[PDB]
Amino acid sequence: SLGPQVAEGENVFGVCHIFASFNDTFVHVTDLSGKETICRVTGGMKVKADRDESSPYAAMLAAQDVAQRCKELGITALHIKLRATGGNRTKTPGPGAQSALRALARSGMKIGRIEDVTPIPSDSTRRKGGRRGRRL
Amino acid sequence: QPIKLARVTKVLGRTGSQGQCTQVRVEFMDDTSRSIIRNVKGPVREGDVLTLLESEREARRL
Amino acid sequence: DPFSKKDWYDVKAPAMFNIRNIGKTLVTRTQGTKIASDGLKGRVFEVSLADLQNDEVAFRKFKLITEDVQGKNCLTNFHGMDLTRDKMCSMVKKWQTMIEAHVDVKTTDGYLLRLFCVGFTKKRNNQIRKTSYAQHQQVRQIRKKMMEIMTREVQTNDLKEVVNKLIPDSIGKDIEKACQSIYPLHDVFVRKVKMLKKPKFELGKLMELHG
Amino acid sequence: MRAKWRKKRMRRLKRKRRKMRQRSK
Amino acid sequence: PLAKDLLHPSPEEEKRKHKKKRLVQSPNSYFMDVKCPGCYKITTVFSHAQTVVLCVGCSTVLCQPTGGKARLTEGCSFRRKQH
Amino acid sequence: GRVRTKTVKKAARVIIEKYYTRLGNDFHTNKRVCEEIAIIPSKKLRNKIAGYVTHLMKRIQRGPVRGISIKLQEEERERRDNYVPEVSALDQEIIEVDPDTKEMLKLLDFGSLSNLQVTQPTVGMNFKTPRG
Amino acid sequence: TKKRRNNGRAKKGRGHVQPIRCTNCARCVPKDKAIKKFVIRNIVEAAAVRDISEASVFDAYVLPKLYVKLHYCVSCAIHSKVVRNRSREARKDRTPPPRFR
RNA sequence: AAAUUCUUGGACCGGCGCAAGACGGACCAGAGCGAAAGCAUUUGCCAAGAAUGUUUUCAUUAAUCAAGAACGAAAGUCGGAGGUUCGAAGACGAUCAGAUACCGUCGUAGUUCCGACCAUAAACGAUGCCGACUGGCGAUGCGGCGGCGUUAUUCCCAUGACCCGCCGGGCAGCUUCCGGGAAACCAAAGUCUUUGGGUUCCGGGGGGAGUAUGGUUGCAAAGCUGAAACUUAAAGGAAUUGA
Ligand SMILES: [Mg+2]
Ligand SMILES: [Mg+2]
Ligand SMILES: [Mg+2]
Ligand SMILES: [Mg+2]
Ligand SMILES: [Mg+2]
Ligand SMILES: [Mg+2]
Ligand SMILES: [Mg+2]
Ligand SMILES: [Mg+2]
Ligand SMILES: [Mg+2]
Ligand SMILES: [Mg+2]
Ligand SMILES: [Mg+2]
Ligand SMILES: [Mg+2]
Ligand SMILES: [Mg+2]
Ligand SMILES: [Mg+2]
Ligand SMILES: [Mg+2]
Ligand SMILES: [Mg+2]
Ligand SMILES: [Zn+2]
Repeated sequence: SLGPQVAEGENVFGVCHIFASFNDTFVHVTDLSGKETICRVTGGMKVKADRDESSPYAAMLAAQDVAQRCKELGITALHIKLRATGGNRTKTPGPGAQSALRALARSGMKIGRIEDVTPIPSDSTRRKGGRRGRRL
Repeated sequence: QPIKLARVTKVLGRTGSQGQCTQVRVEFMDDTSRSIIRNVKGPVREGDVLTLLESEREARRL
Repeated sequence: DPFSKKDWYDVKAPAMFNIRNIGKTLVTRTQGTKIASDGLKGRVFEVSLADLQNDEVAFRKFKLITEDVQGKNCLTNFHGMDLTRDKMCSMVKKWQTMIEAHVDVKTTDGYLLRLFCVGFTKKRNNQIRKTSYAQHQQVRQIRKKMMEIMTREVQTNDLKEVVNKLIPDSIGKDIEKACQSIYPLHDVFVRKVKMLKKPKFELGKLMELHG
Repeated sequence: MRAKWRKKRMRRLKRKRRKMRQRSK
Repeated sequence: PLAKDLLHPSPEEEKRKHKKKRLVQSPNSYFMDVKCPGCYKITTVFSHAQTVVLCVGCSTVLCQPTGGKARLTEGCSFRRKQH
Repeated sequence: GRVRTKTVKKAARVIIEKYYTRLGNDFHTNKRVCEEIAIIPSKKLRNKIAGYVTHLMKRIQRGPVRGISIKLQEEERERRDNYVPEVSALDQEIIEVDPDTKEMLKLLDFGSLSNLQVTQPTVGMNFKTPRG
Repeated sequence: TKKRRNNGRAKKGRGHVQPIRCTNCARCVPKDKAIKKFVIRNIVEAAAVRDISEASVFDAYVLPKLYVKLHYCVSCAIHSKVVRNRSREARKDRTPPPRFR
């Protein structure tokens, strides 16, 4: 729980995988390989109503909790892998992406590289909904 | 979690579903480099000081 | 708190790169059947080339897989090459032709690789028209030129030398130079290098990859 | 009533007429 | 223009016309004398040869057919003829 | 909403050229001008006419106004319009001539003028804007 | 009466273009008829670039873009105001609106 | 907005692999080919095809076409294989006065491949085919021809990539007091009371009605052919002004 044994003067790097969907936000810090989870706080566990799971306020609250727990383990800098739902469905990142990443930059973390890892398909299976679409 | 106070730089316009809240951009006197846009309820001049309970969320423009 | 029984291991890149330290990794310490070594034997690291080289491009990434643990030091090897999505999505623009090719080739040692490559037709400085396309038969002879080149700087040497060629864009550069006589094309890169089969592991070989 | 549903209703009616005639033939 | 003379066009605008659309039809092809750099005889070759023509004696080849005019091999001089 | 109606604007635009010499710069003096020089049915309308005339004069000083022709300003145009130089701008001891027009001249009886000069035509037909 | 010369689409000598799926809802729209929008934005808004830049471990770090192409049906285009109805004379011109900002 | 739904028996999320079946984004355009339906990863094989080029060959061999023939989206039908996704029917949760719907969770037939049926679509350019003539302008695709000039081979001829033109078919675009039209509009929907180039199909106020019946095709669903009694002063097209 103390963290890495290393002298100062260098950063130790983790990676946060941000999943900014339209229904909630996942802030999920892991090591370089991605195999070891270090802290996963979701935007939906910081609100009392499930209408606000995707709120930018929840994303800000989630990132602050992740950053504070990240400081405990000793990680100082993060690489960003922004991600929308992607795949067959919509590919634009949700409202929580902007606020979740801004919080990590204001909570003492150091931002490394930013990349987009949304899963675009070469072509996927037929999409949910009728031929007439989701009409309302 | 401290509380910040800031000064408005200009008045951007009147917003809200009924025109009751104003968007202005605030400028901290603690830090002369950071400015953000916030909604404010009530009549607001230029140069007055707004007490910000929390100063982390940004108000979308109209 | 599981993180109390977790220790940290350093990760070392092969000697063929300038910078040695990738970072640090976690693992649950050896407790009964679960050995701390086997948990670190299949880690894959996506590191950009600008991180490994002292000063190079930032749009190329390499997959480094840990092979052995020599005691607080994980030993990695080349596993795959990849081109960042930001750059990849930026080269694809309208009113031009995309040309793609792939080859399956085995180096002198038993390493089997897939090499995906991309190239786009370039518009003249003098050009007035907008389309800037290529005939189908020109596209065919460019990519057969593009396959026949890439297979010769890989099957003639070993895994060490092909990665040395991968650090610059030498494979992409030669494709540019050869195919200009057919149709001049500008944004040529080796888009992706998948590695299919490894040879049987021999610890002596790895220690040459790490000095 | 659009012509699509009108002709659907007509087809159902014709099917019943044909069945009832084949009942007696 | 209204009073354009259809009987008398200048050779400038009559050459650009389609071979069938001239005032009177006339082919655009011609014959020519092709001499190899090696031998001394001169052969008559159609401009749009449409076949691989080679000089007798099996010395070399003369022309290579294309989608239009035939192209002559390197070094073979040609001069067209009239009558 | 202090917008001048056409009745106030038209009288000001008529008074001003007929008495530009008398009308001045201040509002109170030319308020006295308008009262006798034109019949105004009411005071409040006289003040608005006189006030606009005061505003119009300041515009006239900087430059001519398109609506009003002050008798002193169009007479300045005649000396601006009747100006002629002393040496013709069309007289040159050498002129830049492209070769093809020298052939166009050659087809005429002007085979060789005295003050012609052959200039090299541009190489590369780069005269169409790129398409996009 | 026939509203548009080309019947709302760009099919002129084909007889069949493959359909696609809109992005707002999953409506099936022909590829030529659909309203394409190729947006190119930063990962972070202009209000957050300084915050990220002050936190970057590098120096003079370029900010990555995010390229995605949107497809819209006619109904979803009118409702999202990407396009709107024009006068009969104004329907014919087809240059895009000004790209000044 | 929620709920049905999964969830310490560890869901969602992160990595590493494996399996299957669909699908071929971005490039992708008022661009190409095909009789229409339709057709988009690489490579190989087989047969075909328009256009261009031609001082080659035959010499009227042609155009349109009752009866007849081949192809014909999707859905549907019959036998095998496979069944990832989506999803008629169906079940449930919402919404609602009701909701056998729109919205959400699951989900059968189907959607996929093979071998046979079916012959219908707003199968649309709502516009038969062949031929002739009657304004421009700028592009685009294919073939050929000509020409200052840049660039690659390199080692120059010649080839590719640009540039400027001409010719022939092709999908189209802009403009016009050609002309027409009820107008919308059309360079064809023009060359029409100044009416006749050739030829096929097809309409005769609105319904009843693509109905009844007879025939014929089909495993079936259904396809083609197809009335009458009776009822009705309108039904409809284009454009204008209000609401
Ligand atoms: Mg449904
Ligand atoms: Mg609606
Ligand atoms: Mg209408
Ligand atoms: Mg169709
Ligand atoms: Mg593709
Ligand atoms: Mg028939
Ligand atoms: Mg079918
Ligand atoms: Mg079926
Ligand atoms: Mg079956
Ligand atoms: Mg219900
Ligand atoms: Mg449903
Ligand atoms: Mg489902
Ligand atoms: Mg029909
Ligand atoms: Mg019809
Ligand atoms: Mg007649
Ligand atoms: Mg009738
Ligand atoms: Zn839609």
